[PDB]
Amino acid sequence: GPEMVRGQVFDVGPRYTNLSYIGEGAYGMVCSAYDNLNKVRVAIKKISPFEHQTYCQRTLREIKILLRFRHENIIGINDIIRAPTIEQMKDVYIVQDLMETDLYKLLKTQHLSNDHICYFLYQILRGLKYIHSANVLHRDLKPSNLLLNTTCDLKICDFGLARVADPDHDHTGFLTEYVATRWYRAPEIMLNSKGYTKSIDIWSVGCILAEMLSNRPIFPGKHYLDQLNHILGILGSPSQEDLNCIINLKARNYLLSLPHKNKVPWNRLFPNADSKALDLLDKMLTFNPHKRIEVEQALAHPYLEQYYDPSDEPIAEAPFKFPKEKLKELIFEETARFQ
Ligand SMILES: Nc1nc(N)n(-c2ccccc2)n1
Repeated sequence: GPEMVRGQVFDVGPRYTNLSYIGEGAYGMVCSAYDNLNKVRVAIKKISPFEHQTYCQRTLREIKILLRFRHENIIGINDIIRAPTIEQMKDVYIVQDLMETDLYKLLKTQHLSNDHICYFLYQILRGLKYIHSANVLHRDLKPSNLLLNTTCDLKICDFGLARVADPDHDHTGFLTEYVATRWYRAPEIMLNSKGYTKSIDIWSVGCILAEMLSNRPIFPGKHYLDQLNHILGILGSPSQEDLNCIINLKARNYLLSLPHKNKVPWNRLFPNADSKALDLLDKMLTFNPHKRIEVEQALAHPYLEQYYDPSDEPIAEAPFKFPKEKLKELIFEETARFQ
């Protein structure tokens, strides 16, 4: 019979033994296990998406992207375990390097030195440069999706919400539904954007930088609507130039209806922060997405001078160019290489 963990089947075959329940992830149960071929403990996450088209989409995205990408700052897939036939395929197990912790857990309890903040931010952006060079948007960057090992090597994970960039089709109406994590949501998402441009990710990285500086999320919106409140509460009212860039009347007039708010200076919010870090923060957390700094510019910012080296910041060789039953088949096919 298959191995059991906390009631349910965690059937990872003979190669992976000594299972330990690590916790719950976005996809379900996650366990550590000893890899008998490589003699290391690994992370294994159990995925059960086949009953629902939406779950299948996210699982396929996660798998297809992570299998294509190969980068020091992006979590790899080492192995995928599943049944030999589609009919028997019940669950999929994704095997990854075991990572001590993640930035969410770390920030709950640990103060980061400026050196750590700098190093973490460099790695995030180095990983993001690769992702963006593949014409892909991560779209759910947040501390819990940044894994760390015992020597603080950082790896971006969870590409379930990722999309191919589509800037020509980015415009939408005001207060249009969105799925990515609220606190890390760029202001344009609530105004006139579907989140199909690279600038969406940079905003999230800015929030992450802010959160590393203080151990508190900078824009902790209590609900969808509240999020924009928090952002404007710190950036202050948008300029006329920036309003003029928003053609949609509902969005623009909403902003015009608000009482004036002044910018809160970054150095008053973060009195202990490196001034160069605050300069970079300001550029990532720019209201107008067209004026927001891009990943390659961020890497070249003086804050990151100790690490910046474009020849050692690789890009993707092959960028991405663009029902559940077919999705299960696609997932089955995408995972075939591990049989
Ligand atoms: N690669 C890896 N390593 C761990 N611990 N991971 C994990 C992922 C989700 C929840 C708990 C742990 N993932």
